[PDB]
Amino acid sequence: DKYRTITGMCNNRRSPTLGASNRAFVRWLPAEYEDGFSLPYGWTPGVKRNGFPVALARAVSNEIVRFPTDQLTPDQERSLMFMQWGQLLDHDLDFTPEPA
Amino acid sequence: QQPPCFPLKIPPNDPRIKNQADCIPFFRSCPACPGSNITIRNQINALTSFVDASMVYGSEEPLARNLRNMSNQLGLLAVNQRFQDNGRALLPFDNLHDDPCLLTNRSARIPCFLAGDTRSSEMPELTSMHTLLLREHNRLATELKSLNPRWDGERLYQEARKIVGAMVQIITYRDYLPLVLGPTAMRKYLPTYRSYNDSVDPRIANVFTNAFRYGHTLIQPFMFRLDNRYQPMEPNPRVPLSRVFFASWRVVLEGGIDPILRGLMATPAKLNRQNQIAVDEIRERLFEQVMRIGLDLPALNMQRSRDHGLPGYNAWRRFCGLPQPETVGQLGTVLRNLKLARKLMEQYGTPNNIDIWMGGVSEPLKRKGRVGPLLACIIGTQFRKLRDGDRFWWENEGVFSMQQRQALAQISLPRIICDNTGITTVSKNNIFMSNSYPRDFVNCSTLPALNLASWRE
Amino acid sequence: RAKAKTRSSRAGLQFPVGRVHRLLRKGNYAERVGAGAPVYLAAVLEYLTAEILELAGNAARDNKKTRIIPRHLQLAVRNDEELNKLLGRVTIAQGGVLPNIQSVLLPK
Amino acid sequence: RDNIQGITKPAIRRLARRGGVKRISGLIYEETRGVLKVFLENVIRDAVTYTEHAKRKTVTAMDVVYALKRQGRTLYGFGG
Amino acid sequence: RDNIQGITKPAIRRLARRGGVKRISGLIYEETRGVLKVFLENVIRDAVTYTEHAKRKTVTAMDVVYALKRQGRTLYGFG
Amino acid sequence: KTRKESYAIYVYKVLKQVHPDTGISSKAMSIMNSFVNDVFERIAGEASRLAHYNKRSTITSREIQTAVRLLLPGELAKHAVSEGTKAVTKYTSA
Amino acid sequence: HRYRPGTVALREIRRYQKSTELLIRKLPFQRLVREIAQDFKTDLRFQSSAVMALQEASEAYLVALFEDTNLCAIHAKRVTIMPKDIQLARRIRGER
Ligand code: HEM
Repeated sequence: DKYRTITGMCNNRRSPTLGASNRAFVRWLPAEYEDGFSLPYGWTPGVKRNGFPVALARAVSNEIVRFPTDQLTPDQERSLMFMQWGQLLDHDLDFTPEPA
Repeated sequence: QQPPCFPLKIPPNDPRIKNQADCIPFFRSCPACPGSNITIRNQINALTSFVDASMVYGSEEPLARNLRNMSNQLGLLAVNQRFQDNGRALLPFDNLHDDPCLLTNRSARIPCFLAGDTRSSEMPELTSMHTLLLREHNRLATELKSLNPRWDGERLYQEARKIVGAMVQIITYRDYLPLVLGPTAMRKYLPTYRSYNDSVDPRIANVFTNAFRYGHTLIQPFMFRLDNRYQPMEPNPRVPLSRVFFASWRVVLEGGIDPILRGLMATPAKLNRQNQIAVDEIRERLFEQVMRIGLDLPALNMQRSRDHGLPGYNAWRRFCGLPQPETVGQLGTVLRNLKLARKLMEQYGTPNNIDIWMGGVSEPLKRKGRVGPLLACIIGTQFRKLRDGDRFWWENEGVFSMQQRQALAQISLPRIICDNTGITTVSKNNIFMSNSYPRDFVNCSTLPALNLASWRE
Repeated sequence: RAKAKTRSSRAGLQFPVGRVHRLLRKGNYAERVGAGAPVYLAAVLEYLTAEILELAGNAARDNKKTRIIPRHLQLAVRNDEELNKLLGRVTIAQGGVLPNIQSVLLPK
Repeated sequence: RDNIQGITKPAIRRLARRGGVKRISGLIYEETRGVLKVFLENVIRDAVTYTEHAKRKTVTAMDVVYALKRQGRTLYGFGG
Repeated sequence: RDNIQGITKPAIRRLARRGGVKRISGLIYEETRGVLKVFLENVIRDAVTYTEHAKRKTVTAMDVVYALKRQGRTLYGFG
Repeated sequence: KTRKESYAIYVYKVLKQVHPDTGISSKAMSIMNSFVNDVFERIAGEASRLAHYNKRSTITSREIQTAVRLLLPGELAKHAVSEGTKAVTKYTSA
Repeated sequence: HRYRPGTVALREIRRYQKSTELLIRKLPFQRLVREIAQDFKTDLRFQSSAVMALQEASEAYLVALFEDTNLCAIHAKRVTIMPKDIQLARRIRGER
């Protein structure tokens, strides 16, 4: 135990597999699905969420996120190293694979 | 719409996608226990939930072995055997069945690089950071071998691995997090370190993978490269971001990583405003060349939040302890904006349904911070858990000697940047804060280096 | 003569650097006062004020109020270890006390 | 001129309730009155000294604040 | 270095005898060691801050005297 | 009438920075004024003592930094120090 | 109907730990302050703020003393506070 294991195994004595790689995420809150088990919201058309229709994510991005580029305001106290280090640290922390 | 596909349906009057039959590609995540129906779906973390410099050393043993240099006894890390930037090492190449780097430009014919992560070649800036880390590890190994010649290659590799891990931890927790959370949130969620605590779960939460995408709001729409005088380097001083995705050939054949680092150090970021969330380059032209159609990064964020089955905005507001709005007026009070609250209500219908990314990036930023109260709560909690649950924390007793701690506490990003490549003029103090040339730049012939003399065995 | 700009604007502060410099000079602290001491003092004072005001505003919001009263300042100070250590021997007027009851006295 | 009895038993009981006290013995009240008189005597003596040095005849709030700060009992809200 | 055990049980017994204590429970030695460690940590931290401000590498008696005085523990006899 | 100086407008500006829609009463402003004066006097007195100990006749930013280190407890001090430095550097650039 | 002993006491504890007002009548306290100050100087005047500040300081002091007294009483395995607890708290604090 002079150095780290590559997989991060046996870091915690109580639960050696806790904190390692290729395991499930921790849910701080119970997951909500449109069927209750594994069906994402918006899978079946016409299913209302809490009495309200499920919005199209592309539509939300179109109305709310979209803004004309020509009035971009630069940050007066941050550099692009801020964004780069954020991305690098994120690539350290987590990566959720998906089937090919 | 069949598994494992969860495409994004195109709404009417879409400014870019006129054909309503077309759908943005999207694949659901890998289940934790496939083949079950009585168990709730959970996702898999493919990487170690620790700040252990795992972007370059790999998280799986076969890949970790493949990354090292086995053709010597210096314990180095393999670099590219065919290309060098002014006599300096580059990332080793990778072979894949379908390589997007080749698809970006057939004439150049440079494949994607290989590192501890498969995403290390999305843009030249990430590749530059990876190459800088690799060069730093190699230089540390060389100086440790000169310092201690009796040492074996495995010992040198492990020692440089520990040094780089502690370096990443120090830089992050000392410079990056205070500039994200701000003084109040950083002091609340990351108090003074006490000691290791095994009763703390260091596993990455599900919401964090969606709550750490705030950086999508800091992306500038252009890539900037600067010469040795921090002037616009020709050719192509500024390049659209749609043409730099997976363009690994822009690293080998376009002057190396020095102009990219120089542009990063001396360019202001983008300020997140309630009416300017994200630029159109990543919203309508993301991965334009590789994919059949451009992607929508914010829409991908909300769709992935839905796919993971994360709760709504109000659930997280209650979880963190903040007041939960219910009506239009309460939402406008919380967001300190009335137009945005009206738009959110007209698109979702209730604050309980707003996605975590939308609520997180639509909140007003903290004082001297770049995230709202909810994102600050989530991020501070996650990083406190990561620090307090890591048994190999650089400040933990026994991991490093006292003199080693004093030597490590003096490291800095500008020292590494101007020590591992050809740039001489670097920013001072917090590199993440200095973005004006030449008002806040130095020659880095004044700032001290890393004193390895405490590593004598 | 150019347009006069305050020293606190150059340092990017809200607290007055010039007034703090005058108070340091007139306060009989030392024979000479450096050029950077007022900036440092103003920055520290503004930081402490912002911290305590943020905590008090959060306490007021938790009470469904809009205006900060001394009760909220007391609740902010006494619920924070560092601020409670800084203000251990300080009384805040109309602040009240922190609600606690010893476990022995509760019915069992 | 026995105004020390103006601090009634219900007032002392309320002050004890704010301090978290559930049951109070019967002899607590005289002891509390003596303690309060001692504290007031010290503070008022210091305040009157401060007032007399200024050649004034009214005891201002700032004199009380300075007298309290002398004993190590800084008070916020009155004066500056 | 576990030098806190260098403050032995008989030494703590002597310090209690000077304080007028007649009978001593067997669990106060660890408590006394913790109390002493906390006190020493505070005073030594202040003394080292005073030393570092003067750009020195030697902790003088005046630094200790000032560190004690600023905690309301004035000590007479060392300048 | 003689002018009475106070730290009221600056405290209000900071409050508007932190909580843009939250007001403050008069007793709370008096308390904040007293707090600012108390902390100023504490730090300035410690800095003066530090200058006198080392036989110097100037109060510099190093004396203020050491006084902040001595007076403010734990994490607070660290953050305060950062803020102070962050100002002086900026003040030097302009 | 009648509540058991100690119930209204706990209700009062919860009630007076939420308020911020002053628990001593103002006129008797003002008379006491004037009587005490009579022994130092004759024909003295008081600002209203002076008497209010004295009242705030005295009430805070007494509340803190009663907290320490309650701790001392609980130490001896008791629920009532006796004068010996006040004396012990004051002696340990250094006041006597
Ligand atoms: C600057 C250019 C960037 C580009 C082109 C980019 C691109 C992408 C894309 C296409 C995804 C997958 C979308 C999805 O399915 O969720 C992704 C994932 C992600 N990105 Fe970025 N990103 C950038 C910067 C950043 C930054 C600065 C951060 C954080 C500070 C960040 C954090 C994340 C996170 C947390 C994920 C989720 C990882 C996962 O769930 O597997 N990204 N990025």
